[PDB]
Amino acid sequence: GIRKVLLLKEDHEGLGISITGGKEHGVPILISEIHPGQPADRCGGLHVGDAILAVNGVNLRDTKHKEAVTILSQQRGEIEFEVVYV
Amino acid sequence: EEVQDTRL
Repeated sequence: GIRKVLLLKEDHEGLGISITGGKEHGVPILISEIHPGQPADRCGGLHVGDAILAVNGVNLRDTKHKEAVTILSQQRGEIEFEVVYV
Repeated sequence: EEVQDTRL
């Protein structure tokens, strides 16, 4: 149930999506907050409700959600989202 | 914020 959404934000800065999950919350990094016209309408493929497990090359590290943050933070201006259906 | 969850 993988779904790749390529979100490349430049200049403007910031993304426009929110996540939470990991071994800390005993959950997967799931999208929980999506601002209108934000990465949901900017990548024409983002949207809360989907389960997240991979970015910029399937990287959702097993610790806490920040394992994704570390992944998305240091990666590149392109956020590749691979999502699974809960 | 401090734990590990996040907002992009």
